[PDB]
Amino acid sequence: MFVKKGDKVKVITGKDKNKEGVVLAAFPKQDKVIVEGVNVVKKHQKPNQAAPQGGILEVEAPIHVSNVMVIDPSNGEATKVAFKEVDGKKVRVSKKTGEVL
Amino acid sequence: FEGGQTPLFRRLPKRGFTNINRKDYAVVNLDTLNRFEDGTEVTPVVLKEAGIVKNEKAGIKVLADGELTKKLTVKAAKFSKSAQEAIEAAGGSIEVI
RNA sequence: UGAAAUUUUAGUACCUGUGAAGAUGCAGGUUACCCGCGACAGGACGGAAAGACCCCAUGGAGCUUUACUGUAGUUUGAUAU
RNA sequence: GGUGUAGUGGUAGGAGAGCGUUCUAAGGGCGUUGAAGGUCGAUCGUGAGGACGGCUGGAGCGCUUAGAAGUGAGAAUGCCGGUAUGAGUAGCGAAAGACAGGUGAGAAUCCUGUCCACCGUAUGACUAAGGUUUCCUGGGGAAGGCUCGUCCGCCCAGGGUU
RNA sequence: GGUAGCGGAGAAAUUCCAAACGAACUUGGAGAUAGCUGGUUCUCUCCGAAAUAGCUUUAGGGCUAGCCUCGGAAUUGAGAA
RNA sequence: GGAGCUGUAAGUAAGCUAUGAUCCAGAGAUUUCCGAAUGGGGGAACCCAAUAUCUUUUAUAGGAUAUUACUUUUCAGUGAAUACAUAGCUGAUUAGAGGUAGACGCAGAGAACUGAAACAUCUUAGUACCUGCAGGAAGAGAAAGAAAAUUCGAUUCCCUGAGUAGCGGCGAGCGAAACGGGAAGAGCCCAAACCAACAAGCUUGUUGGGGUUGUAGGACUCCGAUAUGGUAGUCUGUUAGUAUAGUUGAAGGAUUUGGAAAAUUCCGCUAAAGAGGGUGAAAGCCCCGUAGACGAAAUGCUGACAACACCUAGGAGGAUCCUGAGUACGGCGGAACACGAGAAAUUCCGUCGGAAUCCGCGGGGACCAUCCCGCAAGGCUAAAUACUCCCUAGUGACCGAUAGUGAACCAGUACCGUGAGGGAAAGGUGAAAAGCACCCCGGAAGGGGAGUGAAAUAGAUCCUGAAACCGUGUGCCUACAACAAGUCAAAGCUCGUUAAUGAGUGAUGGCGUGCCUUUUGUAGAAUGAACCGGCGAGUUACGAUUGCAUGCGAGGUUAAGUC
Ligand SMILES: [K+]
Ligand SMILES: [K+]
Ligand SMILES: [K+]
Ligand SMILES: [K+]
Ligand SMILES: [K+]
Ligand SMILES: [K+]
Ligand SMILES: [K+]
Ligand SMILES: [K+]
Ligand SMILES: [K+]
Ligand SMILES: [K+]
Ligand SMILES: [Mg+2]
Ligand SMILES: [Mg+2]
Ligand SMILES: [Mg+2]
Ligand SMILES: [Mg+2]
Ligand SMILES: [Mg+2]
Ligand SMILES: [Mg+2]
Ligand SMILES: [Mg+2]
Ligand SMILES: [Mg+2]
Ligand SMILES: [Mg+2]
Ligand SMILES: [Mg+2]
Ligand SMILES: [Mg+2]
Ligand SMILES: [Mg+2]
Ligand SMILES: [Mg+2]
Ligand SMILES: [Mg+2]
Ligand SMILES: [Mg+2]
Ligand SMILES: [Mg+2]
Ligand SMILES: [Mg+2]
Ligand SMILES: [Mg+2]
Ligand SMILES: [Mg+2]
Ligand SMILES: [Mg+2]
Ligand SMILES: [Mg+2]
Ligand SMILES: [Mg+2]
Ligand SMILES: [Mg+2]
Ligand SMILES: [Mg+2]
Ligand SMILES: [Mg+2]
Ligand SMILES: [Mg+2]
Ligand SMILES: [Mg+2]
Ligand SMILES: [Mg+2]
Ligand SMILES: [Mg+2]
Ligand SMILES: [Mg+2]
Ligand SMILES: [Mg+2]
Ligand SMILES: [Mg+2]
Ligand SMILES: [Mg+2]
Ligand SMILES: [Mg+2]
Ligand SMILES: [Mg+2]
Repeated sequence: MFVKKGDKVKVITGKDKNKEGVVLAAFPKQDKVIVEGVNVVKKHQKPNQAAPQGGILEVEAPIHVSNVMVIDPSNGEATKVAFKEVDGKKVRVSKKTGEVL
Repeated sequence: FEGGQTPLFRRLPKRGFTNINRKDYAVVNLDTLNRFEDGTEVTPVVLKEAGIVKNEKAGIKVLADGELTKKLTVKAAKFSKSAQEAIEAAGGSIEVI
């Protein structure tokens, strides 16, 4: 997948449009991704998860990975991805510039 | 079916037979041949190439109903006598294949 | 606590007559405040069941026989082994 | 297109004109500023039927021409599903229970106890088959139990056959 | 344990053979056949019958004619009163 | 291949992973027990053994592994009546079993309902069913032919011939073939005469050589080539491709609405890519992908190319020999041929009888003669043809949850039945569980607030949410009235529209016996319907005929098949 854990990322669609953030986890079998600060839903929680009030948590729901646009780590302008065989090894590469990742 | 009443086919008699050696000839009635240029040679090959006769069943027979107006070296399997008269009178020539 | 058969819709009287010939429903006349409860069972040609009596079908099935046509077996002969 | 004359009851049935549904091809256009469908309207057309609005709804659908059909339902003792009717009616499936206490949100119905009644060549004790977990313990009362139920051969978690 | 349907068993009744046995049940041929009953869905307009003859192992079925409808055609306009 | 992975299936735990995981593909290993089940048995998924080695135990008992079914083929050893021997027995070997694909095709056996308006011949139908053999296809197949042309040259299949010729209680119905056109194309072996070798007992069994045919052929007698082409073969190899994993694969950002933009507007970009799908709504430019370009270590498959292997000869004579025997044929009885004994050729089965062989034999629809064509009684043979349990890629003027498979959901399930067997129902929250923390009533369920959410009258009976049916309230009317329950007129009362000779209700009066079916005729005491909703009946293929329309016109038109 063109998205991978440890990647600063821009969002394309949603109420959290134009926000940035990194990848906390990725679900390829759903083609979804989780992003800190984005889609922070308010979950009425029970205390069976070591939360001795039950309470109301705020946690990041997944996001569909097609609503996402990666960032150049050297430009800030968000881009699309190509795959290139550099040094024999296959890596992601920016469009709009040849920067890796 | 007439409701059990004796049907029309059953109350009537069978008649005749079929001759397996029957010769059924393809007919050309002498008004066609005003087509072809005088003096030429008419044949089953010519008639087929023109499209007049498509089925040379047993052979071409020529018959005289219409008026002939040409000299023609016609040839076929059989001619009728009136056709012979008309052709030979116009000035043609009968042959037989 | 909780069914069923039945059920075209129904604010479902009586006499006489009419009428697919025996009417809760049509007519004419009469009687009858509205809604129920318990009982009965005259009617709704009540329900149940495409009448088992009858007739029809060029229907079916079983059965009988000196009906027809055949046949398994039984018997006689010829021939082969 | 108009004027006149004459006609326009209708079954079986024949003929001709259509409305509507689904889909397709093309054209064109309408939809989160809310499509279809649903529902109410006192609307238009000779009829089949067609619009426009109000509320619902939440994503696909109309209009023109032509075409292809699983093309139109009120009956088939029709099929499937739903809900009525009878009707809160019959029935609640042979027999004796009463009381005090207790448990409990709640008790004719469960538990403990005392009297009482029933069986007793059995309504008792073994046991083959068959059933195949219904046995025991601890909880439960959603459903089942022809009532109820704190209870059960029901449900749930564990165990049990040497 | 044995007898199985063109059959078995029958102290024999047409009796029993897994809750209807004059020939079980099931599957297939099979959407059997049905001159028989029931049903057959939107509209308008034009016209509009018959229930008769003859024949029929035919009589509540069918065929032809008769009666209806539609299209064409021609003919000294025959048709009706 | 390159980072999340431990299925459905949440959730908890424990853990794995660039030391390259999960995942994907090829090959190999393990593969319990039943089942052909096969050591013996048995009520399948259980039991009990024999022999050899090894193991446990002080030793038994116990345990593991291997082998042990029957039948066929060959070989060997023993060996009865019975002497020789054979049978039999034992041991080694060899190849069969059984189910699939509810489909296709050869053979055996073989119905009836039905139609003939009854019915027996006949038809349905050599169908269904059963059984056997199978193969990817099978079967048929290289003329004892088709014809009448002196001519075509192996089978099969499509068109056509043709619904013709014929068959037929001359009824109902049945129904060809050849010619012609095409698809595909291929022809080969053997016995026999004779020759060489072996053997017993000059013939006669085995091996090899030879030789396969009809303008007759071969053996045999003479003349030279040692050739020349082909192959319907081989895990002989190589080579190339292809199937089974895959990789890459261009182009957009902002305004309005809105919860969300893919919609709207703005200017752009791209296209060997505007196929399709998904993405918070309808996206050419977000994603998967598409066009296009690359790629296989390993196992298969296909086709070529070399090696091996197998076939492959020519000209005269016919002195003599051979050229498929209980065979062809005939009689009787039956079948199949379109052909129902009929004038009945042809083919086949049973039975009985019973030929010649090159001056020979069979056919040309009884049969004889002439002519022509062919040479049986021995075998094989690809291709075009039929079918799909299945695999891959897909397509639809096919279905869209009473439809489409019986089954979109753990369906051949639950359930019914002793059993064979029959046989259901049941889909949709939301973009995302964010699925209602917390509070109150209550035993709980279930409600009410709060809160998430765009929306909760989207909260598990979850999108929409009709009707029947059950209710609540409210405007008008109703307790001297009989009424297929409406219609027409109409007072009074109450509301105010798709604003137009308005809506609702309705005292009271006049007229008026439901709908369907079937009937001479039904309000019907003749039939059907409890009601609502869904489903549910003149269609298609091939032909014929009539009309309408078009094209062409005494010429109008192709079928099959190829691209
Ligand atoms: K009564
Ligand atoms: K009888
Ligand atoms: K309908
Ligand atoms: K009869
Ligand atoms: K073959
Ligand atoms: K798209
Ligand atoms: K014959
Ligand atoms: K009235
Ligand atoms: K026509
Ligand atoms: K024409
Ligand atoms: Mg008669
Ligand atoms: Mg009477
Ligand atoms: Mg009377
Ligand atoms: Mg009246
Ligand atoms: Mg009472
Ligand atoms: Mg009755
Ligand atoms: Mg009756
Ligand atoms: Mg009229
Ligand atoms: Mg009138
Ligand atoms: Mg639609
Ligand atoms: Mg229909
Ligand atoms: Mg109905
Ligand atoms: Mg009562
Ligand atoms: Mg009791
Ligand atoms: Mg006693
Ligand atoms: Mg107990
Ligand atoms: Mg109860
Ligand atoms: Mg208990
Ligand atoms: Mg008797
Ligand atoms: Mg049949
Ligand atoms: Mg065994
Ligand atoms: Mg019959
Ligand atoms: Mg044919
Ligand atoms: Mg791309
Ligand atoms: Mg969408
Ligand atoms: Mg755009
Ligand atoms: Mg012969
Ligand atoms: Mg014979
Ligand atoms: Mg279904
Ligand atoms: Mg639905
Ligand atoms: Mg009075
Ligand atoms: Mg009053
Ligand atoms: Mg009345
Ligand atoms: Mg009635
Ligand atoms: Mg009724």
